[PDB]
Parts: sequence; C-alpha cells; structure tokens
Amino acid sequence: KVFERCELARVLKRLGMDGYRGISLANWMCLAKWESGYNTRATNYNAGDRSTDYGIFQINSRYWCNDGKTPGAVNACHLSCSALLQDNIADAVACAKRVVRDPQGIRAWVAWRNRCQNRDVRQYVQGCGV
Ligand code: NA
Repeated sequence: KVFERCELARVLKRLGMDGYRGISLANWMCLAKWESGYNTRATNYNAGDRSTDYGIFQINSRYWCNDGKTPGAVNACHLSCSALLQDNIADAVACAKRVVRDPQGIRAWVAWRNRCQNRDVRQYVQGCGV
C-alpha cells in the first residue's frame, strides 16, 4: 500500500507515535517519506552485507526481524520480516518503536540524519489535522 501523506500522518498519531521517545510525528513522516515513499511493500537488498530493509520504515533484517537468510542476524522485534510488508502497519509501528528504544534513537536510520535532522520538517504534517 502507498499511503497518501495526511492519511499516514493521522494513522501514526492514532498509533501513538507523536512524541514517542521524544520523536515528533513530523520526524516519523520525514523518515517514512525518504525510506520508502510511504510504500509498505518496499524492499531493498543490501548486497554488501546480505541484509534486506523491509517496509514503510525500511527496517533491517540483521537486527530487527527474521528472514532466515541474513547471516549472524537477530530478531529484536520478534517478527518475521514478512510482517513488515502488510498493508496494516501496526506491526511495522511496534517494531519502529523498538528500534528507537536503543540509545541512537531516530539516528539509527542514516536517511534521517541526511534528509531530516536540523531541517524544517513542518511540511510533512501541515494541513493534515494532527
Ligand atoms: Na534478523
């Protein structure tokens, strides 16, 4: 599923992402925008280390979910990576919350640092009624 901007913003607020571990809703929107373009079925294989990024938040199989083919991987979210490819993003949101519970927080995703950090991210939630 490819979410429309405000549709996703309202869904994320309802799932309690606004201010989770100090991360504003607009930051989550910026992250989803640059990681997958709000697309839940997005997959990206990383040839360099044999891991794959899954879903709307492009969650990596080395640390967060299990796909069985990633070497030396763990499954901190305790989910099959398949769960991160559904149209319903409840599991993807629960796992994203798990990721930011680690010290790096939102910095765990390099795209956030490059495209969102220190930027005016208001545009991502403007006019969505959230
Ligand atoms: Na894994």
